Amino acid sequence: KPNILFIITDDHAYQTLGTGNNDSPVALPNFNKLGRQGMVFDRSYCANSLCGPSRACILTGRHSHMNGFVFNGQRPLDGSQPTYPKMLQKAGYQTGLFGKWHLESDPTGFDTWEIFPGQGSYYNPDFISLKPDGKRQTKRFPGYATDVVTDKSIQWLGNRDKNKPFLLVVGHKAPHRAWCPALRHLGKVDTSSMTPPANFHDDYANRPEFLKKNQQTVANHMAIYSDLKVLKDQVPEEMRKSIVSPGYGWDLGELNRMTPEEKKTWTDYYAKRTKSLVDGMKSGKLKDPKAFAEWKWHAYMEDYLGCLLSVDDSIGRLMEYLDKEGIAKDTLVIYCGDQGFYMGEHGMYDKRWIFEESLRMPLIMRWPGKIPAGIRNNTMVQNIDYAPTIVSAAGADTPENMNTFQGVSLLPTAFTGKTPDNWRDAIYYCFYENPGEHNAPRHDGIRTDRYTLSYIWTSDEWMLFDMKKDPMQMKNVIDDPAYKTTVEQLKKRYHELRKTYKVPENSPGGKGTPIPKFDASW
Ligand SMILES: CC(=O)N[C@@H]1[C@@H](O)[C@H](O)[C@@H](CO)O[C@H]1O
Ligand SMILES: [Ca+2]
Repeated sequence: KPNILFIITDDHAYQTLGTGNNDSPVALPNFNKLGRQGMVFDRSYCANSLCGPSRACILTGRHSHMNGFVFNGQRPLDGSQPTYPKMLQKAGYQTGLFGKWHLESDPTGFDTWEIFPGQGSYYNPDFISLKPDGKRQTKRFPGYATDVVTDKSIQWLGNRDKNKPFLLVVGHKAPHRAWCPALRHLGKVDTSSMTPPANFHDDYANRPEFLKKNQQTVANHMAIYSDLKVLKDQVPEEMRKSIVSPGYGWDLGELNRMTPEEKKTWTDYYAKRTKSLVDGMKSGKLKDPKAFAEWKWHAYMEDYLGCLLSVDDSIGRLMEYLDKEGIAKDTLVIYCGDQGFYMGEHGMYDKRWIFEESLRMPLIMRWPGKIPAGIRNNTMVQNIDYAPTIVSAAGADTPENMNTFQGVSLLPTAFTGKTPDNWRDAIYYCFYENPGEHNAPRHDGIRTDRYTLSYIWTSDEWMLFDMKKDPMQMKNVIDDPAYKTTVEQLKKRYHELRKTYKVPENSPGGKGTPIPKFDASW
């Protein structure tokens, strides 16, 4: 019975996973090692690109409509339903959880837990925990969230009953907005040699009309002072009106959480960027909106990647303990980001879309002896598969537990690095957060090996992208006659998957419908 160390970041883009020569914009040595000692799944996707929905999928091995948590709303997750933590706890595991939970309800199946209230805070984080009395308390811990989460995790591991296999879930806030790096990492990231993606200035042509209404563009939807860290006090009052997108001028909340010592180190560094902005404005260069948008991009890249430096550190402190305790051969290590992120592709940030960047989520596994070390796996895997995989690896895959899952165990492919003969030809995706922050439409679809077919419910628009001929998904080929029969093929496959996954009709629902509520079912 192996231990299970499960590390889950918030908004980690696979473009920056750090496993190889093509996903390392910043060098992440410990990310690369875990790659070298294990398996990366380059074809790893989620079922709903949002933090709360994806966490519920991982937990239940079931799609959003089946597990009930379909968006980041104030409706708590049904913690009474079957979850792999509770399954493992029933198979003798000791269970622990530290950091981002974000499912509202008290975590079930976990002997220990201390989670952030909501998104959490990078600097001087608050934690919530039941007392031995079991009444929720809230305590603040000094330090940087990525460090403190690792601190608590490792401590919990050494205080563990070493005769029971453990489940430890390590949920980081990084790399999540507003992308505040640790003080020791300020300046360590140099983007001035980086070039925005080919479609940074995307005009949205040959894509559904609704995409022009998205509010997750680097150029028009970033808080200049909060996201991009600019200092208002050092910007001429005359200039503030020309640097702030309308409604996007709010302050950086983390500053209120820093101590004076901390607060100064931060402003001391970020006066450079603030000056760099003022220089590009008075010189006129930053007044061309396309230039301003690229400048925005570079700051965004600096701070996002900067955050990954302490994640990388976290990965190192956790992997070191495993080795010094001599249990790496008896520990399944799963790393993932709850879903992916736009690193400027289509001039966008965040997730929520069926487009490849946010439909993917980075997946890495290390099980020495069991999982071929150094393999990149191209099998199509989804976040609804994790729970059946954790349970199998735990010998708790009774027919009872396994039946509650819609995902497929990944051990066969994890053990060989290749696609088994009978593998799914397509996954199903569905996003429900409209109306919602960032104005993503309610939409769903399937992802096949070659294609992406999505129906946008909010705007009543279909879209097909041919990945073999268009991996940047810039030309909607639905309504191209060459793909006529393909659309027919796919549309049937689409409706078949909806029927197999027991998707309700009129879900996720178009503009005339409320965001659906579901009771958990299995
Ligand atoms: C201002 C801000 O932080 N906005 C973020 C948003 O971008 C993100 O999508 C959401 C949860 O993912 O949390 C919001 O708070
Ligand atoms: Ca997330």
